[PDB]
Parts: sequence; C-alpha cells; structure tokens
Amino acid sequence: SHSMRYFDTAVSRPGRGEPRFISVGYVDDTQFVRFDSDAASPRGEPRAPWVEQEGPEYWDRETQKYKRQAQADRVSLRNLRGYYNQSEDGSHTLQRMSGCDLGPDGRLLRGYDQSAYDGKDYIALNEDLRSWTAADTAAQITQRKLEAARAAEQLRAYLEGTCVEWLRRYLENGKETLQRAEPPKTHVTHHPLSDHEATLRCWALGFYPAEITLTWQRDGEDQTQDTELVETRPAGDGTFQKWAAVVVPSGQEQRYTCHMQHEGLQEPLTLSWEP
Amino acid sequence: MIQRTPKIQVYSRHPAENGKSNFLNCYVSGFHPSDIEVDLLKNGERIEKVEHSDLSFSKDWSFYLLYYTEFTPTEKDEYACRVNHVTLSQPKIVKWDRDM
Amino acid sequence: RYRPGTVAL
Ligand SMILES: [Zn+2]
Ligand SMILES: [Zn+2]
Ligand SMILES: [Zn+2]
Repeated sequence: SHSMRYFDTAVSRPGRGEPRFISVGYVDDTQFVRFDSDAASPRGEPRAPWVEQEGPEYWDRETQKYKRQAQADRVSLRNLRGYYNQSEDGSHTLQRMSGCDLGPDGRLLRGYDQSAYDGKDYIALNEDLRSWTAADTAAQITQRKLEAARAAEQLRAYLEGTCVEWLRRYLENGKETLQRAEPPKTHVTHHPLSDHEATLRCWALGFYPAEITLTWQRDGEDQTQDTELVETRPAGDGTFQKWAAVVVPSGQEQRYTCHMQHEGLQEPLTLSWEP
Repeated sequence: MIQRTPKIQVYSRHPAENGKSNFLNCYVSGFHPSDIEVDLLKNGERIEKVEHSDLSFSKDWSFYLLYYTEFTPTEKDEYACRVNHVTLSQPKIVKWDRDM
Repeated sequence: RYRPGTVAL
C-alpha cells in the first residue's frame, strides 16, 4: 500500500533562540528529503538517490515552502502557548504528519494532515478532506481559524493532485529500490534461563518494507500474552530487523511454532526450533 | 506534560564475525520530548566518527533516531550505547550483546 | 513535494 509522508517537528527553546523546525519526507519506509532550520545555511536536501536528479527550481521551491512553514510553526507555538496560558519558559513541541496513501488505479486512497502538541493529538483533517476535528476547547479556536482561511480546500488540492502525482513519479524514478519486496531471512534460537525453561526467539532480518507480523503459537493457540516483541528497527542499509520471543518450559519446545506474514512472502511462513 | 522514556537497542547491521567489517547501531525509539544525547562507546571511551539519522516519529507521535558507525568486531573489544534524556535520572549505558 | 503554506494554528 504505497505512501508518502512528511513528518514535521517544531520545538521551542524559549531562552536559547527561535523554535527549531525539522521536516523529513518518506516514500513508504525510505527517507528521501530533510529540512533542518538549525543547519548552517538551511535548505531542503536530498536523502535518497532517486530524487537527487530534480532540478534547481524543484529544490529552491521546496526550501521556499519549508522556510515559510517554519515561520508559521513558530507562530503556531507562540499562539498555542497562549491558549493554555503556559509560561514563556518551558519547551513545547508541535508535530505534524501530512501525506498520501496511493490506490490500485494510481488514485487517492486517503490523505492526511494531523497535528499534536506536547506529544498529544491536537487537530486533524478528516477522511472527506473538507472538515476538521479537535481534541479540546483550545483546538476549537484553531478549527475556526482554519475554516475561515479555507485550509481544507487548499490541502485537498495538494493531496489529490501534487502528492499523488509526485508520489507516482518517485515510485517510477526509484523503482529499483521502492517497488521491490525483499522478504525476511529467518532463524529461531534457544537460550536456557534455568534448568526448566528457555527463551525461544524468532528472528526476521533483511526485510523491506517494514510492515511485518511475527507471532508465536503453542499448538495453534497464539501466545499473545507471553510474546515479547521489540519495535521494528532499521538495519542501516535500507532493510529492517525485528524479533519475537516466548519463554517455553523445556521439554515442550516442539509444540511451538513461529508465524510470519510480510509483503515479500505470498504464503505465511511457519517456523520451529529443530534441535 | 506527557513524557515517554526511550527504548534502546544495540545491534550490528549483519551478524558479527571477528575481523569482518560491519556497522554498530544504536536505535532509540518511543521517547518524548525530542532532545536527547547519544554516544557510542568502545571499551568504555567515546567513539568520535558517529553519524545519525534525521529526527522522525511513529504513529503514536513518539520519536526515533538511529546512531551508527562502521567498525570491525574483535573477541575482546566491548561496545555500548550511552543515552541521556529528561526521563532518566542517570545516563543509561547499554551493552551490545552479539545475539542475532 | 511538500504541502503548501497554511495559516498558523
Ligand atoms: Zn508497488
Ligand atoms: Zn528450575
Ligand atoms: Zn521458571
């Protein structure tokens, strides 16, 4: 399910300068662009090779939109800092996710534009793409300010045209890396903790994209309660790693299987500890 | 405010054989706010040529970074990742186990 | 390509 997402973060440093704006753009789980306002001469830079090609107008313009967005966020913080009568001396965070899910027919599936203040849902754009939702009274104040401006009109035109159109172009320009599926490489391990039990840990390595389901099963029955399951982590080279682990009483290792679902595999993989 | 303490994982890019070049990764996820200090250690002391990813965050708004460096493992050398944040009273030093 | 400019919150 192909996707482009931009992840903005504006943090106030009240007694040390203007707030810092940082933005990163992803196509699926592959980063392609950044903007850091603490960079020496701040500009939007390429972070993947399938967008390094883009001309000067492209990069000058993105930079131009980024600098103007950083000004609105500083302002947005300044305002919201007011709307909870918060001291002008604690640091505060505004976060935003904007982007596109693509469809089967190269069409729009779902557009996003959501925010959060101090790590918490503040205001979001609804599925229809012309109405908002707030979390408290303070985000009602914004909802009027955004309906007045007709923001949901100009975002709908963005994420129904530009985002889908330019996503399709990125997918085609970086086809060699963006539209391969590299399914997981797997093994299971056995570490004794005592005379009477052992951790069984199922490993998935070298996979892309990051969406993966690992589960342990005792005689068909999922062990959702007992399964320690680390967050998926990048390998550093474009691929991902994850494991799932379950403490089993020794003697019963053969009743356990590990089940694995990933885009790169057409069938579920079933895996066991063979001594 | 709403604050979340970092999960830290220290691992290599590929399974580590001695004398073969590889990358040491220290992945920090699920934290908030964003300000965070991270150093990678070799036998106790800091490593200097450390790179890092740009600040991003998950579905639940919590941040993640990757700090990584090329290295060449050795039976005797010990590695770790030091991690300071607001939610910690004291900097956490996490030892690289070799298990993958 | 990034979102277009919208009024502050
Ligand atoms: Zn595809
Ligand atoms: Zn025992
Ligand atoms: Zn026991």
